[PDB]
Amino acid sequence: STAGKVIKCKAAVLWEEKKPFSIEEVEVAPPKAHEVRIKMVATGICRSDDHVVSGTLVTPLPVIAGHEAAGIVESIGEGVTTVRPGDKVIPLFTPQCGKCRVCKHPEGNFCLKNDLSMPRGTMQDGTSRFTCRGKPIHHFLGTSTFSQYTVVDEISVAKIDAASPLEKVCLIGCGFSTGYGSAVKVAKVTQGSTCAVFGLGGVGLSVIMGCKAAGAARIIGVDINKDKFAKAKEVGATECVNPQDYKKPIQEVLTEMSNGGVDFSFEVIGRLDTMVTALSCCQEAYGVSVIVAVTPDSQNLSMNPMLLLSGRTWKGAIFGGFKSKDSVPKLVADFMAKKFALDPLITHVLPFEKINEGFDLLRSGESIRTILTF
Amino acid sequence: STAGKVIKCKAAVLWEEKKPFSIEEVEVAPPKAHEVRIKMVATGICRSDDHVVSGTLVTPLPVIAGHEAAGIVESIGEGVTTVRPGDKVIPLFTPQCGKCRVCKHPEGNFCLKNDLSMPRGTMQDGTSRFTCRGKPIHHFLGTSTFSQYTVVDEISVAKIDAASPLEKVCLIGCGFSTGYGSAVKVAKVTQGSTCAVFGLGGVGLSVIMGCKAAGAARIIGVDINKDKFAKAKEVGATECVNPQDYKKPIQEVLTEMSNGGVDFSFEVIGRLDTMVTALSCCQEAYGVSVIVAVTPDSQNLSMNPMLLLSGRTWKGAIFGGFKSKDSVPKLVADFMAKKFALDPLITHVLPFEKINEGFDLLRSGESIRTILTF
Ligand SMILES: [Zn+2]
Ligand SMILES: [Zn+2]
Ligand SMILES: [Zn+2]
Ligand SMILES: [Zn+2]
Repeated sequence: STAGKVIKCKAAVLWEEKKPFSIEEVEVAPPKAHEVRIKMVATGICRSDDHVVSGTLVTPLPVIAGHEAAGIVESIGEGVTTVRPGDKVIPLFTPQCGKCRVCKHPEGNFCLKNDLSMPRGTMQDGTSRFTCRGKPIHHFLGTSTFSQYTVVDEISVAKIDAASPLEKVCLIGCGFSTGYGSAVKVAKVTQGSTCAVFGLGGVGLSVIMGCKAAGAARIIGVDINKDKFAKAKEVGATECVNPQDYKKPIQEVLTEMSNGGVDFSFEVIGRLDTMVTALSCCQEAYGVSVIVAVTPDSQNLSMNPMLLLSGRTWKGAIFGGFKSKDSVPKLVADFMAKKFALDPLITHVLPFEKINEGFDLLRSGESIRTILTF
Repeated sequence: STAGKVIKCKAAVLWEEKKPFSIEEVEVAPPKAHEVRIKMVATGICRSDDHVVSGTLVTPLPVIAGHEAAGIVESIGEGVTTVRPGDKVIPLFTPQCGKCRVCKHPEGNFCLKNDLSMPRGTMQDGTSRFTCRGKPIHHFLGTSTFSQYTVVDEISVAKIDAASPLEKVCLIGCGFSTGYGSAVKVAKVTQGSTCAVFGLGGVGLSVIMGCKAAGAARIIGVDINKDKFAKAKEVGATECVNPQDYKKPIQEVLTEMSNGGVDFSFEVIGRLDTMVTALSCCQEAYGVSVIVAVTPDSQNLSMNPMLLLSGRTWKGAIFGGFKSKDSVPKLVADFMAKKFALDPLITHVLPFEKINEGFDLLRSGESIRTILTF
């Protein structure tokens, strides 16, 4: 009744930069070969989506943003073997084609088929499945979750547990996995270790959860906003420090606190100065610092290579270093097995149509995570 | 006949900055508890020693420099158990006390007992064993190899094969191990991988040897001086590239050559701009770049954290990441077992008294490595 034909539905369309999202009636074309049309159930509002709005993250416009979500497959194109109609799925903004050098590399996850490096805003075949009043609308990171229905390439979708709560597990689409993975996959936090987390937002909390799951003895939360501390401690933080409370530089305070420097530090703010501070606070001989965020309007940080010569390791990653398709299902399984809680991260839930309001909450910073429901 | 009493000998003393080395008659006091007096046999002239001269590497003056050497133990102080009189040894500028957090850490080697971070220019007990005309002379990195005899703390000396050629294995004291280790221990080069080595001096060649021993399929030597290419190829380089031959930036050339970016890159020059270039040329998703050198007159490099967010790893190390005392003996064993050749690195051999001449060769750059013999 719906398969093989165009679907008329609503979607949040961004027509121009620095403009509010426009709830428009759009036409979502049927999935071609190796494609998957998905009926959205829930989608999170991530800072990256906002970067598209402010023109910070350059991608073709008009566009249907959104990359953190979960839904139900309504139909599949010819050749699709990984998912079936009715399956609960999560779109992967970072694809896993499984064929490129990166997918075949044991340490890589940034699939060369990504639309992040040089954004085209289309399906893998160079075209779009979206039209508004006969006018073509671009895709976003092969996901475009700000729509009641979306069409994604098979390499950009993962089948998850059929009994999982999509209003919660949608965070696995970006926020949670990014933070959690930075701790568990990128840094590879060891038991009894001391960790320092800069920035206690949603991703920051997820990093803490990862350090906790990894068995870190100490997890020091760092944030200039004291209101973020309670949640941080609730999710795993042993201590919380505010740089504004001190007269001496924060890396100095952290070095003293950890008697020589922390084992693992994470920068989850995307600020040039704290990235350097995060690196500097980890132990000089074996300290590991992970870059979990950087603003799209790329500016250069200033740093002394001496910090690295002593023995430190500096590394970053997208999607917490997780090979998307392989990891997402297992992360949902862990959530289903009660291995971790996602509720502490959800601070607001609004119906999809109030998308602009959800962004006001994001921009104001009073929201850890707003989830849009369909 | 010599043990327990002061030894009168010659040493190259640096009285002031930017001054030539002064061959002076000095008094080397007998080794106290857990100390070792060594009769020097050979010592290399490393750029770091020159940094002491130009005041770049700040350490107390007057001083007896030199940290890359090999010799014979003439006597030991009470409590010494690792070496005995007559033993062939190599002083360790990077100590291995085996007790501090770093020594006990599986990834650390920069022993907290080092005199590099905050130079005191003395023995571990805060005093000196050197006097020239009744005037106290400082030590250097717990080694001071520019003397016919030196006294070092037990944690700063390693016993090596009694049949090894000290005129050659002395390179294990710094140069060779630093380069070799950066490839074999820090970067952990894998078989069939593609490597890029910036700077083809002694340490640069040693990195190549490490990549070769690690089974790298491609080892691209990079240097603006073509005269360094032959030796590079001789030791393992598959290709040699000169940045002055090209119109486009070098990281671009290297990215194209390696079809997407190299697996491992090493900066062995100590230049802020090439460090960034070296990082940028390794693959974005799983590339590893190693900082093998940085000038003591620390200046900040400028870099975009985006290079790291994609998945790259940036790391540096001292003494090639080798836990000094444990590694040195095994490296000599490997040399003795013919696992690698040290001769290609030795370009000049001069008697100890012509030390200043050896530095002229170093400063002019016409020398890969000058070895001083006693
Ligand atoms: Zn996101
Ligand atoms: Zn791929
Ligand atoms: Zn040296
Ligand atoms: Zn130690």
